[PDB]
Amino acid sequence: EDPPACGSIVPRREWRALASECRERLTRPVRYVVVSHTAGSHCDTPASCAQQAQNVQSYHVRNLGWCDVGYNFLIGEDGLVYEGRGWNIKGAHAGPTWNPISIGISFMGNYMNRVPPPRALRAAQNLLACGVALGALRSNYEVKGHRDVQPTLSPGDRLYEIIQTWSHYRA
Amino acid sequence: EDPPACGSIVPRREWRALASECRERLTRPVRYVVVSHTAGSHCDTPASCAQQAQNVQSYHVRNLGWCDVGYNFLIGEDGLVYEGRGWNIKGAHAGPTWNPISIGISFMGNYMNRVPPPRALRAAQNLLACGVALGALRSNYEVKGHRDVQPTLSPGDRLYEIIQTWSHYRA
Amino acid sequence: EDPPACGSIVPRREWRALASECRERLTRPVRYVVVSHTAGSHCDTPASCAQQAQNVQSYHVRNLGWCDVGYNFLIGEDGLVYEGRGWNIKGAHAGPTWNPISIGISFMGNYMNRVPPPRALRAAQNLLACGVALGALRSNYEVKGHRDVQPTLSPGDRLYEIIQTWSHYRA
Amino acid sequence: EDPPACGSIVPRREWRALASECRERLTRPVRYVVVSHTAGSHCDTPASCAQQAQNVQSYHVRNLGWCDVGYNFLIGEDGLVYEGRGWNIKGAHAGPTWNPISIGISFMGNYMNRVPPPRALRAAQNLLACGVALGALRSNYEVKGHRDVQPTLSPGDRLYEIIQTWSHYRA
Ligand SMILES: C[C@@H]1O[C@@H](O)[C@H](O)[C@H](O)[C@H]1O
Repeated sequence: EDPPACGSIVPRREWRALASECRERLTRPVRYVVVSHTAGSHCDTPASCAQQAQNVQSYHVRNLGWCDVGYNFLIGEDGLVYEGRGWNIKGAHAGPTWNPISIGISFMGNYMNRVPPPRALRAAQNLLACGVALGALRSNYEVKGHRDVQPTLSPGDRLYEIIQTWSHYRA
Repeated sequence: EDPPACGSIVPRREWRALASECRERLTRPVRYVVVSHTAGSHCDTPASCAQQAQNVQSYHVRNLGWCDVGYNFLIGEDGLVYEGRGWNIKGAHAGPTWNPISIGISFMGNYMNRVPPPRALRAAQNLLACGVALGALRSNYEVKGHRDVQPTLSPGDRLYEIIQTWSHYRA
Repeated sequence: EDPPACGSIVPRREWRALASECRERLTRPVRYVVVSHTAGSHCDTPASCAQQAQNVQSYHVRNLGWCDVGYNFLIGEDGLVYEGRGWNIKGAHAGPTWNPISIGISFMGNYMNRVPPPRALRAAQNLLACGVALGALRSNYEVKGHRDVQPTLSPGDRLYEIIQTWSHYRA
Repeated sequence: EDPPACGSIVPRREWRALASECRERLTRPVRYVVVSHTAGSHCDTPASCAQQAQNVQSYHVRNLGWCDVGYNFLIGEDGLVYEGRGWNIKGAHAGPTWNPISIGISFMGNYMNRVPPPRALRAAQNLLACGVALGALRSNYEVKGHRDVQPTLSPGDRLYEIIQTWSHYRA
């Protein structure tokens, strides 16, 4: 029974989320990770990224009339991880086959032509390491890109390239 | 006031679609139309567009393991309409809420920072008139942008702007 | 918002209900509809159902000491909707995690082994459509069984099977 | 096989109606609503009211030799609405001047010495609201009583009084 603090995660309170209204739950341990980009603009400061997180959830919540930001987590270019729906709540990020069986982490920006900075990559890698220590993810979890399970350009070409490389990436 | 009074459409046999395997049906008349873009490349001849439609199909069926190409109808900048799942089959284009109550029409190409040629826009408007003529769509149907319903950049800044002038666009 | 009135709801005064003492409001628009059964007697006439409404409220106020009938609405085999706590007041129908965030409509009877008549089902879905028309319910509202959010047989085997069938039903 | 009938209209098949052989259509949007009475027996349960709708249609078809029950809709004191000829098919309720420019709805009973229960009056207004939404009625529809248009004691003195207090009524 180990309690670690791998959570260097910015809580929703800290980026000033609107109250989530989602109630459906994931079953631990989750087996799949789906990587996305927002396709939107990036941020490289804790301050600008809290704005970017609020903007993204605002779109999902107010325009799209959803129960919260779709992702389980957002990764920023400031090297920080933004608690989305977090580990226990079913996301809305890859459609009805994958949503119940996966975590959706998404990078804030458009990686069709940029590559994300090493510290975003590190954040993401670290987040996954956390999930495993927590029991949230299977230690042998698989990683898919967003375009691999759904018809989109997301996560972007350069990022898609990078994630194809990853240890836990699969087909 | 007699039968088939609408729509010039390239059938599946004609662009060499793989066999549809979709069973689920739409209940007509249909209220909503969701406008899309493929985000991929465009095509300006019957030759290349009949070619594009297969790519798209190929991707949705082979890579994603779907029963058929996700859209009900594809528009080409050749100025023709490629038959997707068609008027009667539930499509896969807008997630679980919009799919069973709408028709997904996808303009082949990426219209973030280019426009479809007048001929493409006519194909699609004409298709819509045709859908009313056949009682496949309600007379007072509503047009939505893909992004009004899913987090995506589709149908692209340029198209999105154009479709908002449409007689049938509702927010 | 928009004045056009809705549904054929039998008002409290009409079924001779005791006064409500409930004071808590529900934030509009509401996202969830929770469907339950009364597990009490059924009725099939406006006369016998007004009666039924009364015993259920009577049993809720007099015995359980709640402020009012626990449901937001009651449905008769009558084919009519009985006004319970209404659109605006928080119910007592699915526990504290689910009360503040949903409408509870209960069918009057025991549907483990009986099916409700078309008449009842129409009234129910109609009531929901008004919710939407009035802005009490989200356009994208979600219907859940009682069974899905608490450990109970409610709303009975047969009726549960029917609501699984509805457009707005969610896992 | 989609969402049902605003106003909880009882379908033809549900009250066991002889098949219609009417063909004249009604030009939507219709402006007028003539309100009549049956001048037959009333009914106050769904069981007795389906039986009554059945009786009056049988009289109209078998005896008078009409193509269907003369009314577009019938209202029971069970407080339900019985689909007659419906929104689209010209009625036979108010003679040649008025049949092609009217929905005619009839209360089942004789309202010379009786008033209909508020549930019937509610059912009737509800049916009208659902007329506009559908687009079968001009949003600014005008209501007349049967006797304002043909020489007759229908819809009965007691009911006629009520009708006059309605907002959309024009002497
Ligand atoms: C992506 C998709 O979006 C909406 O249509 C639905 O809310 C669904 O839950 C989600 O998976």
